[PDB]
Amino acid sequence: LEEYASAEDISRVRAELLTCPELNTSLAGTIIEIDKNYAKSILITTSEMVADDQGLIFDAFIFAAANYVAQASINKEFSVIIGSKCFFYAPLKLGDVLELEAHALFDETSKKRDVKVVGHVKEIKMFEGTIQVVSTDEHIFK
Amino acid sequence: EEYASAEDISRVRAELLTCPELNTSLAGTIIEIDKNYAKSILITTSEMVADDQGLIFDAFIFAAANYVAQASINKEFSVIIGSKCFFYAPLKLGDVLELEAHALKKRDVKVVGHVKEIKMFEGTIQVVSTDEHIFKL
Repeated sequence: LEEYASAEDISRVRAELLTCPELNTSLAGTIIEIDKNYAKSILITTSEMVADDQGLIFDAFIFAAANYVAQASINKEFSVIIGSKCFFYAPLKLGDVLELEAHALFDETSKKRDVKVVGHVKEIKMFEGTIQVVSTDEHIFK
Repeated sequence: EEYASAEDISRVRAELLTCPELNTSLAGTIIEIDKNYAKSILITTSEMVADDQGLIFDAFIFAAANYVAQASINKEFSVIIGSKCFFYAPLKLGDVLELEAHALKKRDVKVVGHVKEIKMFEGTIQVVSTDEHIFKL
């Protein structure tokens, strides 16, 4: 249900995204826009993320989406997250689509970056968090 | 599954109230519970990789921590409302994470994760429970 971004927008990011190339976008969402220090994503909730038989969505999936769009806002090939501070104002319901925006605090020196992430369902702010992303010039395991 | 026997109080599912429907293959499996306490294991799988080098997306560690935190309270209707996490090192495909959670309606839960002897994750998660499903307020 991408009535939230054009097919163009979406293939345009794919061609630009260096981070998490292999991530399962069905669980963490899809990146829908990116720019310097900035990224926008959407998470469509699915029955694979429920906590119960009432449609309640396990909160970690919201975090996963935030984790993904935070890294997309920096867009480095080799990065990880090292810390986070999140608020979950209300849980998602199966059928909801979450809209995330991420803004990286300006810093063209350090490899350690703070990213502010915010999540909405329609007009309601559901989630707010800061995520610390660090990057390296080579892959971490090497 | 050598971290806990098939029955070996792995028949914790008999006692488990929280997250009855959660995908255990993505959030791990609870292997021990008690008042204000829970222990779980996360076996990393190809389904959680961020790249083709075996790097594990960090949120799956959070998912595990999220689950075990809630299992430490073990209420039928609960949700998490806030967290503060540190990820000291990323996991690699093939590692198994061992998590332990200690609870200090709103509760703060200390979660710690190890791979072998090395502490990889630490975090505080706030769990809130209700007499009724949140969706009914």
